Formats: sequence, C-alpha cells, structure tokens
Amino acid sequence: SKEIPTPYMWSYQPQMGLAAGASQDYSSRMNWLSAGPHMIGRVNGIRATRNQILLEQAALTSTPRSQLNPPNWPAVQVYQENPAPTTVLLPRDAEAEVQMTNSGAQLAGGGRSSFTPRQAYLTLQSSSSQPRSGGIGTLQFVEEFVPSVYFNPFSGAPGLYPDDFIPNYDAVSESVDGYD
Amino acid sequence: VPSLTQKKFLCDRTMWRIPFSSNFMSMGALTDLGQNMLYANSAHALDMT
Repeated sequence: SKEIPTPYMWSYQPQMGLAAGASQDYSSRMNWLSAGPHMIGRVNGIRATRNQILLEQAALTSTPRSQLNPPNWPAVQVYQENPAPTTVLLPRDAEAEVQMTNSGAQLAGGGRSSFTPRQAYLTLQSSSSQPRSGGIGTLQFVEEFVPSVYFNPFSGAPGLYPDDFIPNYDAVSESVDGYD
Repeated sequence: VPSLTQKKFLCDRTMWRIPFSSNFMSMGALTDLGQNMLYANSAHALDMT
C-alpha cells in the first residue's frame, strides 16, 4: 500500500505542452485478488521492480529541477532546432550584368552565364533569432516526466504535498483558476 | 428513361477493426505504437466521434 505504490503516471498536454496533472496508474494492475501466498508475494515482487526501474530511469533521463510540472520552461532546457546555414546559390551577379543590358543587349532565358565569368553565392543563418521558451514538445515529454513513484503517499504538511498531481492546479497561483 | 446511379455496399457477420500499429499492419500481439515509451509511461484521454 504505502510501501510499494502503483506509480503516478502523468498526462500530456498537447496545447500548452506542460504536464496535465498526474493520476494513479489504474490500467496496468494485475488482478491478484484470486491468488494465495506463493503469488501475492511474487506480484509484490514485480511492482517493487518497476518502482525501482522508474527510479533508476528518473536519474538517467529527467532534468534535475525543483518544480516538477513547471509552468514556464527556460530557454536552455528545451530542445532547439539549429540546422545548417542555408547556402544560397545566387544565379547572376548583377554588378556586371546591368552593364550588359545598358550596352544594348536584351537578355532572355535562364559558367552559369557566358558574358560574366564570376558567380558569387552567399550563406545565411537558418535558426531563429531567439531561442524558444515556454512549453516542451511531445518528445521532450517522452524523455522527461517518467511516472513519478510516490512513496509513503500524502504524508505531510499542506503545501508539502505534490500539489501538481491535482490535474487542475496552477503552478504559480496556489489555486485552481476555476469557472472564473 | 434517364437515370442516376445509386451504389452502396453490404457487409454482415463481421465488424470493422482499426489496429493501433503505425502502418495499420498486424505484426504481433503487441504493436509498434503500443510498446512505445509514449503511452506506456503517460496517459492520454481520447475524444472520438
């Protein structure tokens, strides 16, 4: 009961990207009620492994932070997207091409051109101007927010409980912004 | 007489099924998206119609 708890699994928010408040795992339980002593000490020996795998997974994978389910993620702790700088091939450098038309030759069609020998091409940055904050994606929620195994559950002062397990709770208001 | 077509189908004795795998192909008891790290650590309500 208190010692081998069925772990609190989270729920994903697709819109905000935050954690949608966790819930007790109620869809993987064995029905050990029809079992004598040689198996109900084996079933409890199984849950005591997934409550130890989930603690040796929470250290390898999750970011060490204070506020689990934070409302506003920082910039550096969110996966960014930095592709290669987009190498743009400029076709015809017009520093000597506008002289060709002013000589009288109208151009058409379209090295790269025969009248000019040179061909410059520029590169430019392909990332965003500012990195992204406020909300993690789906694969970040695959990575972080492993099911939190909560031992000796709800055993303390008010406010000392995990208040974000309530799937209605604002993390920076100490309150449900309810119907108003 | 001029005439417009009207075609339906008829199926009985069986029911539609939509498998949970990615390419909708049955490659085992468990599926591809089933034993994903997603849906086995996290919870997801669905809102069908």
